Amino acid sequence: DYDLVVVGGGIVGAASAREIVLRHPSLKVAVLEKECKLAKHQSGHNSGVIHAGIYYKPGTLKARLCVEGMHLAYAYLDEKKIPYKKTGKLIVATDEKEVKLLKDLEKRGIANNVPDLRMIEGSEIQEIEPYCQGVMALHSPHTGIVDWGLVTEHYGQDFKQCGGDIYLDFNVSTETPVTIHGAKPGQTVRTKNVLTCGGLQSDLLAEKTGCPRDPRIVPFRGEYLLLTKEKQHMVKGNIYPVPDPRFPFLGVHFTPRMDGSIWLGPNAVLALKREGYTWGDINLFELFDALRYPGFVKMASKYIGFGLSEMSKSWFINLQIKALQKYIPDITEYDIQRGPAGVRAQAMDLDGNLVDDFVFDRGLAKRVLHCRNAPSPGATSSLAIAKMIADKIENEFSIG
Amino acid sequence: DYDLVVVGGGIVGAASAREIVLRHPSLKVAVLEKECKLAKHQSGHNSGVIHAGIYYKPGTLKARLCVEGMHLAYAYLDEKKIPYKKTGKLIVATDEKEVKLLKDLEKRGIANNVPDLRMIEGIQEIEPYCQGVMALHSPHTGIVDWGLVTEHYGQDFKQCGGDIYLDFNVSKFTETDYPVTIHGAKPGQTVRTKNVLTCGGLQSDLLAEKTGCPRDPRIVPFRGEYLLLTKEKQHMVKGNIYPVPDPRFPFLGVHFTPRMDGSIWLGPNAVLALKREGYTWGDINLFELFDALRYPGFVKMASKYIGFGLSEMSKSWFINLQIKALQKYIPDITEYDIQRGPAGVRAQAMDLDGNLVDDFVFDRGQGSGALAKRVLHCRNAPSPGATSSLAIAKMIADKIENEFSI
Amino acid sequence: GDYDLVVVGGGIVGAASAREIVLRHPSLKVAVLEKECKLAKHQSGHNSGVIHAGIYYKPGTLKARLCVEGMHLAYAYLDEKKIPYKKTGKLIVATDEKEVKLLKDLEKRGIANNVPDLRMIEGSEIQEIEPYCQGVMALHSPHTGIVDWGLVTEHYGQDFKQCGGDIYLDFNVSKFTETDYPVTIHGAKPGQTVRTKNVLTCGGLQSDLLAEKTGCPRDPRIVPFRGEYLLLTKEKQHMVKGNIYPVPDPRFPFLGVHFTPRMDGSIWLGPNAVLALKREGYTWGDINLFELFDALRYPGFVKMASKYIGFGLSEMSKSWFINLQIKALQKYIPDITEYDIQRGPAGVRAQAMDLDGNLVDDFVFDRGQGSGALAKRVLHCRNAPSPGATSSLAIAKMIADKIENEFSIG
Amino acid sequence: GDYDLVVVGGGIVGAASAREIVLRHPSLKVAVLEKECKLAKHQSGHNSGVIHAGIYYKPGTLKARLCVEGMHLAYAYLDEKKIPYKKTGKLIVATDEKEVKLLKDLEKRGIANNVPDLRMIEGSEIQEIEPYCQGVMALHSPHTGIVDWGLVTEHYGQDFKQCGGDIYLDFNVSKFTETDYPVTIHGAKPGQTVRTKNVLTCGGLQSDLLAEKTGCPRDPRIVPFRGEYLLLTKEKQHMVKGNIYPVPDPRFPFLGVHFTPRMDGSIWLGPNAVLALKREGYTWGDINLFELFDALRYPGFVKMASKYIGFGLSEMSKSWFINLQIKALQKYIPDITEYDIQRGPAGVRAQAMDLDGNLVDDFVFDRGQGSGALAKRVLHCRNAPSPGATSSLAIAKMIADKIENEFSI
Ligand SMILES: Cc1cc2nc3c(=O)[nH]c(=O)nc-3n(C[C@H](O)[C@H](O)[C@H](O)COP(=O)(O)OP(=O)(O)OC[C@H]3O[C@@H](n4cnc5c(N)ncnc54)[C@H](O)[C@@H]3O)c2cc1C
Ligand SMILES: Cc1cc2nc3c(=O)[nH]c(=O)nc-3n(C[C@H](O)[C@H](O)[C@H](O)COP(=O)(O)OP(=O)(O)OC[C@H]3O[C@@H](n4cnc5c(N)ncnc54)[C@H](O)[C@@H]3O)c2cc1C
Ligand SMILES: Cc1cc2nc3c(=O)[nH]c(=O)nc-3n(C[C@H](O)[C@H](O)[C@H](O)COP(=O)(O)OP(=O)(O)OC[C@H]3O[C@@H](n4cnc5c(N)ncnc54)[C@H](O)[C@@H]3O)c2cc1C
Ligand SMILES: Cc1cc2nc3c(=O)[nH]c(=O)nc-3n(C[C@H](O)[C@H](O)[C@H](O)COP(=O)(O)OP(=O)(O)OC[C@H]3O[C@@H](n4cnc5c(N)ncnc54)[C@H](O)[C@@H]3O)c2cc1C
Ligand SMILES: CCCCCCCCCCCCO[C@@H]1O[C@H](CO)[C@@H](O[C@H]2O[C@H](CO)[C@@H](O)[C@H](O)[C@H]2O)[C@H](O)[C@H]1O
Ligand SMILES: CCCCCCCCCCCCO[C@@H]1O[C@H](CO)[C@@H](O[C@H]2O[C@H](CO)[C@@H](O)[C@H](O)[C@H]2O)[C@H](O)[C@H]1O
Ligand SMILES: CCCCCCCCCCCCO[C@@H]1O[C@H](CO)[C@@H](O[C@H]2O[C@H](CO)[C@@H](O)[C@H](O)[C@H]2O)[C@H](O)[C@H]1O
Ligand SMILES: CCCCCCCCCCCCO[C@@H]1O[C@H](CO)[C@@H](O[C@H]2O[C@H](CO)[C@@H](O)[C@H](O)[C@H]2O)[C@H](O)[C@H]1O
Ligand SMILES: O=C(O)CCC(=O)C(=O)O
Ligand SMILES: O=C(O)CCC(=O)C(=O)O
Ligand SMILES: O=C(O)CCC(=O)C(=O)O
Ligand SMILES: O=C(O)CCC(=O)C(=O)O
Repeated sequence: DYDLVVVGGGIVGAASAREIVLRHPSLKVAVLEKECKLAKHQSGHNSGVIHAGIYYKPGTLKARLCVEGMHLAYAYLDEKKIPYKKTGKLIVATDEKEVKLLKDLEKRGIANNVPDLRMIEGSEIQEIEPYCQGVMALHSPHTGIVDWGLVTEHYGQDFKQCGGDIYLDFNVSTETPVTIHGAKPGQTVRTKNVLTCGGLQSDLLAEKTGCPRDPRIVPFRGEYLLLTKEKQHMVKGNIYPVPDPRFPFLGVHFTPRMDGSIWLGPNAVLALKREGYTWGDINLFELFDALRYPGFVKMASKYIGFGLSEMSKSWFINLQIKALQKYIPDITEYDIQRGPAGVRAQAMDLDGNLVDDFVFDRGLAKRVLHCRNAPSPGATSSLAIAKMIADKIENEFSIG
Repeated sequence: DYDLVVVGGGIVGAASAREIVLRHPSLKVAVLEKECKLAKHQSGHNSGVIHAGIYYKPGTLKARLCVEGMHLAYAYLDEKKIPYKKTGKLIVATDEKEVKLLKDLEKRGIANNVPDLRMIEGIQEIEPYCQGVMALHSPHTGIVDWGLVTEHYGQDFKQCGGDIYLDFNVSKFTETDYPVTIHGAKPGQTVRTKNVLTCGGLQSDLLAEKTGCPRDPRIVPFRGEYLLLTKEKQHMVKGNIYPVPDPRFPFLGVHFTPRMDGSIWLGPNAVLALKREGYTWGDINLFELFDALRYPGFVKMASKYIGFGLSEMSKSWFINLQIKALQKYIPDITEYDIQRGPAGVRAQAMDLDGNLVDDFVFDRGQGSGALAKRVLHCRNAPSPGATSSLAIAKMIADKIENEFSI
Repeated sequence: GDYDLVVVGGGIVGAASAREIVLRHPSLKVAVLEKECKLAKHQSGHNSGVIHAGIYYKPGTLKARLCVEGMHLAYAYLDEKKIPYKKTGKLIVATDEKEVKLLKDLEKRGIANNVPDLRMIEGSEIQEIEPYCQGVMALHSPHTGIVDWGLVTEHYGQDFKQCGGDIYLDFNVSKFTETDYPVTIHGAKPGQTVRTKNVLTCGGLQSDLLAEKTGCPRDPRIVPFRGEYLLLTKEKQHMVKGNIYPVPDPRFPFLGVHFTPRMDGSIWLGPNAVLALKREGYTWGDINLFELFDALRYPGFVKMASKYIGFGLSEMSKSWFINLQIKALQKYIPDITEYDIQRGPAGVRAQAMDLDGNLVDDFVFDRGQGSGALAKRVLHCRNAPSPGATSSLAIAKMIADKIENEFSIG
Repeated sequence: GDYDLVVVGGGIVGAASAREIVLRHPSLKVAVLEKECKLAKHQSGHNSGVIHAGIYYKPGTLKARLCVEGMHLAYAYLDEKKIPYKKTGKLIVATDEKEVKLLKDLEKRGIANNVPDLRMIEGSEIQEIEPYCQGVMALHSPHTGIVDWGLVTEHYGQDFKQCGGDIYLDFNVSKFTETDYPVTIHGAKPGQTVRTKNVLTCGGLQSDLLAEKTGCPRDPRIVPFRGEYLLLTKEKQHMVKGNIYPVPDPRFPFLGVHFTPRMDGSIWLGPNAVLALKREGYTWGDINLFELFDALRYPGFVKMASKYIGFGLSEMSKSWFINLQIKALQKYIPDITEYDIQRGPAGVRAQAMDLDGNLVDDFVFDRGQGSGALAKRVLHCRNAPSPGATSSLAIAKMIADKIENEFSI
């Protein structure tokens, strides 16, 4: 029926499908998404921050797309007149031990070409955020916030305007040259090749492939806390902490929203379910397969204490606010409301390392391909990652 | 925006909305559904059998709606030309004890006048691969895609001017000629209307508490797992083969029915689900788990029928036990001929005394406010809601006309 | 250097085994190690205390011969040592026609095993023996009785000590090491040491765990089956005069929840067959996670659960809600209710299971592989045929015969 | 009728209290009821075996005065009875500058508590006492010794029996009833009974459960904390000559995992502070649903967990994966790897907790609320100040003073 299929209606699957039709406006392309609308998971439950690229090492690949995709974003945001707001980000350090890591963030940032990286300290901290403390802080006024779920549906609007079709409520679940079946009998779409970009199910899409199970996706939920509208003037822009460089998580941070709300998060607690957006939502066969994975216990043998304290502050938010008072001490417990959350698609190898790079796997064979992982931030680098994915398309599939 | 809104895109929520607009084309009616499509839960995960009424006591409203629903169904299926197959229904009895419970069903079935029962003894001509000692021949029974006819209910509802709101998860009722306002999960998605009706099925109790209705009764999920008979032995079952069920429970037991595509599926069973929408065994929700266990009526029913609940659970853990039970009817089926298939969840209502509620349950908030008196909740409907959909719709329409003055 | 033979186990099996071996060989220096404070602290001290006559067992096997011979040896032992006992009758009652056909099989097995002296009593003559019990047909056995089997174990140790034997209490055997006496036994306490030539273990609930400390395989495995009891209050103690047993399923060694009087006049209801979540799990709450991750990971557990999990869940369900247990007992005594019962103490069965899932009921002797010192000289009795209390003296003669053959004792 | 006063509890506190009450009153028929088979089979028999000098305790308090006097009273008792002991000397190391400020606060407290020959040393002088141990600064208490408190507990019992006292072993107290001897104590066995006039219970892990039998409130409830130890191999035992303690968090009574030699020459690593899912839960898998459901339904449990859940989870994490435990130990002696240790025995702490969630470290005497014979003649010592073993002789004299005023003896 078609010539190319992109399984997954996320910001990665939409930007990759939008990029490949502007390349060649000749192929009949389709997008398969199991939910009603696009950006219903990771790209719909993110912090909304347009990252600049500070934590990443110079000369890396992750820092290449992050600085590029951020520039490609602001270009696409003005092209489509997408509402955005350049708020700026202050990476505040409390102890001197965080300052030593904060200077490593500045040294790694000057080489990634981040616009207007300034290291402030002292009374110059409150001139940008008047309610935040700290000893030293790193300023990046080029960072902004935007509705990434709104940019994702704008990617599909462009994709649909170029002869593309977005098959929604299509939950994939066969050579006829390939035919993709679904949950409803009779729901089948035939095409030449297929590219799968599932979020927390990219590992399960490998089984249809014939790919090896690894790297398995480990769900890490990121809970957000809503600050009451009474005292939201206390947060003007992004207020990030200095995280542990051993983990890709950046820590619970103060970030404004487009509607004026101030969400505090996200955290990094292990989810008992792939799509486990709530604590009580537990799937037995989805964690027994996650805990029997050889790479989990390896990482658990070294980082269990860091995961337990994330869940301890999640069970008792009085401990969470106590840590947040290091930055804004004028925040009480009666000002906090438990809001929604998102779950990360954390890839992991059998050695216990959270996968950092691109992961493309193929078994059906050769005709399929699974972007099982992409460098983060996937939302900021979306258009940049969409190019690198599109350049892996014409090679294996022989396109154009 | 509208004058009446039916919360729930199930088969009884779409049939009630279809009936209320055909009776009153002067009314702007809307339908709010949280899923993407209509009939996504109970109406889309059922055995598909067009029941005729046998297990139901004569003179009961439950027995009257099923005999009225089956004639309205075949008439509606012929009106829209929806594919259906009228298969036989043999209620086979094995032991002599099942016979004493069975000849009650015949006299109970003929009393409600179902055309046309025939007591058989000595079954290889309606079902050659089946066994037993005595059964009932119900040729008027049939299979159907209840999920497909539910979309036809919504198609008729949209043809007459009604709007179907999909991906609309009712989260909050508020006060605003349209006093009540319904809120969705997405910010900004709101609908103002005059009066509200909720047919949330599995969330009928949860939706009722948002208006002011008590926790009584509560919806207790009972999963109905199905086993798919392999393609090499689909010829062993021609029509529906039902067992002789225990009258103390509304469940009809694991039975043999073909689907519209010719596939023979074995089920469903009756097992407590640890989640309202727990279609799989691993998927459990703690707050919904403890909501069912902390209910006063749960421990009361468990104090008298836990052996039967653990009976179905043990047969679900080890399917070889389920095979030994199904071999009483067709002994030519082994563990190598079945596979794990899909399932459905029953929206079983339970009172504070542990009794599974069966009759109609309409409830509204206490007082004379806006959210009260204007929002009526249908917390339960007599089974089978799929077959009796058109008959229940006429019953619900009369309740809406009486409660909301139309 | 200490003893010639050491018996690890203070129960009725190990005590009778040590008593029998010293009576046959007065020159032997034999010792007994018990991990608890006193003899008969577990199975032998938490039982129904009924002296079985040997009805349920098939004719021709050894268990049928051991129970009847052990019962005769018991009454002569109780009369010799002046031990109190009441020869209360046993009445196996059937309530429906299905249990009648199976009770007829119990009559043929009882008359072939020569149990004195059964009679098939009709439903009209049931109250002539039990004026409150109902039923359609029953099987009477007037020569069974009740006795404090825990007290009989103390008498076995008293005879063992009066022949020169030593009983080491509070001695928890933990490891065997090589040393005239090349076997050294170590306790849990530092310095607890006993040198011996040959060891015989009757660990009961830990028979499999003791065997693995020598070189024996994990099979057979000891699966704990707790037997809970109920206390019928005094206000209705007169409704039961003797023993009222139900007609059990022949597929299981469990005899079912029965009415049994005690030596103090009490009436106990039980025991049931509840899977204990602990080797010594006498209560419903005490769980040992490691004893679960090994009892379920055993290849034979799921094989038995695949066929009889509904039977075990039935016993657990009637324990969670005793109103279901009351209705079952009302088939026999229909005028007791939930206000007349109290939860009492329980016992845990040392149920031996093979790799195929079948509950073993024969003699299982095991020793380490090879020709080492820990092997050959340490023989483990993994299982003894039930009832261990009634067949105690009979099993003791056969264990002593096995010890003489295995250890070359003059 | 039988005795004048009985002492429920075979531990070192119950034995020393019964020993003290009969030395001051030789005409008092006193008995001791112990549910186990031997004396000191729980806390008094599964401890670190250290004779504390009195460092971490606040000066001027009762807890600081009992340990200092009890240490001198014990050393005099051991020399009198010729009980073997070794003075190894404690050494508290600070690894970073954050712990050195806490270490100096321990110095000031130790000086005020009159700890003999306490000196503060640092990097150059620590290898002079412990060559294999690293660190920034150290607090050297050379008079801290080790002893077998289980052997000392039995020496208390033989002294209690020399003066006419009776020790009832395998006596599981299960029920108190009314009858010159008005109160009757019931055992777990039938007919196992004893009568007396007054009762003093030192149940340790069952301090509260014994008090509930005579009408006392549920508070304070005993919360079980397991103290796990690790056995260092005999090869590397020469690398630890004396006691090596870390700088503990002053917010908790726990002293942390420490290096400690024993009488037989073994070097044990511990104890830790993991929450036991069973009151007598000496192993990881030993749980009890009844003893746990009531442990969670206690109002103070959620409060204490609401503020210190991470400290307890970190201890459990270092016990689940011992590679994290040896890493924390390599901050002191880095030559010890995972191949040098193996899981050993453990002990359970009878930690008392109030309704607000604070770990009570003071005396808690309780009696029945009514005015009957049970509610006025059974005094329950629901908690004793830490440490119980070192302060054994000092606590016994004040417990004897309490029962002398409570019962007018
Ligand atoms: C908590 C959180 C906060 C974040 N904050 C930021 C931030 O501030 N800035 C930033 O730049 N990035 C941020 N990110 C990163 C960014 O949001 C994600 O990395 C990005 O959305 C990844 O795109 P994706 O399409 O792979 O994920 P997804 O959005 O999950 O896309 C996958 C899609 O595949 C579909 N799918 C899955 N399985 C199937 C199937 N079987 N059949 C059909 N469809 C299927 C799903 O419905 C889904 O829509 C954040 C991520 C998280 C988790
Ligand atoms: C296993 C099984 C087999 C069956 N087999 C048969 C058979 O053979 N024959 C027969 O006649 N009957 C059968 N039935 C009965 C029949 O399927 C049901 O009784 C009937 O579908 C119930 O109608 P309903 O509209 O409540 O269903 P549902 O589809 O469950 O209606 C509930 C609807 O409300 C929606 N909703 C819930 N909460 C909200 C909210 N907050 N906002 C918006 N929408 C919401 C849900 O998404 C759902 O679409 C079977 C039932 C089961 C469980
Ligand atoms: C609930 C129940 C009811 C019963 N009712 C009856 C009845 O009515 N009539 C009848 O005839 N029979 C009855 N029996 C059977 C009888 O009670 C037992 O079969 C018999 O007691 C088994 O003897 P034993 O010594 O092997 O058991 P146990 O007494 O359990 O023997 C094990 C002993 O070894 C010790 N031990 C274990 N490991 C070690 C170690 N490492 N070191 C040292 N010591 C150790 C234990 O402390 C214990 O003392 C009943 C059994 C049960 C469980
Ligand atoms: C791991 C650990 C390490 C320690 N290390 C040290 C150290 O280095 N130095 C130091 O000075 N202190 C130390 N201590 C403290 C000291 O060991 C204890 O505080 C001390 O044993 C308390 O005395 P006790 O009698 O209450 O103890 P316990 O021995 O626990 O006293 C309770 C006694 O009462 C009995 N009992 C309970 N209920 C009943 C009943 N119903 N009927 C009859 N008897 C009953 C018990 O069997 C037990 O014998 C340590 C404690 C622990 C847990
Ligand atoms: C395998 C079983 C589960 C183990 C899982 C391992 C996951 C590891 C998660 C790493 C933690 C998440 O990321 C972690 O976030 C915390 C909390 O914001 C940051 O913490 C930092 O910022 C917070 C503010 O939020 C300050 O209060 C805090 O003092 C400071 O340390 C850490 O610097 C960062 O490392
Ligand atoms: C844990 C708490 C559980 C709460 C308990 C409430 C749930 C109780 C469920 C009982 C109802 C299940 O429904 C029950 O299905 C079984 C199995 O199909 C039927 O059983 C019948 O058919 C089966 C085959 O299908 C035959 O093997 C069987 O001999 C016959 O009785 C029963 O007649 C019916 O009563
Ligand atoms: C590891 C797998 C799970 C455990 C495996 C199964 C172990 C348990 C086997 C069944 C338990 C023992 O089974 C025992 O005998 C039968 C059932 O067989 C019952 O026997 C009797 O029960 C009651 C009387 O008390 C009567 O109403 C009943 O008709 C009759 O059968 C006993 O009450 C029961 O105690
Ligand atoms: C009821 C649920 C709530 C959980 C209950 C809370 C329990 C609190 C337990 C406190 C922790 C135990 O006590 C704690 O031991 C650790 C580890 O030895 C000590 O830690 C110290 O010593 C260790 C090694 O011994 C060093 O590696 C470490 O850097 C240093 O801080 C802490 O200083 C002490 O505070
Ligand atoms: O898990 C993370 O910290 C990465 C998500 C992110 O980019 C953010 O929230 O700012
Ligand atoms: O057994 C039930 O619960 C009713 C479902 C039904 O109607 C059927 O499967 O035929
Ligand atoms: O029923 C059992 O499991 C055997 C126990 C026994 O011998 C009895 O209670 O009589
Ligand atoms: O719990 C503790 O750490 C205190 C017990 C003690 O004195 C020790 O182990 O040194």
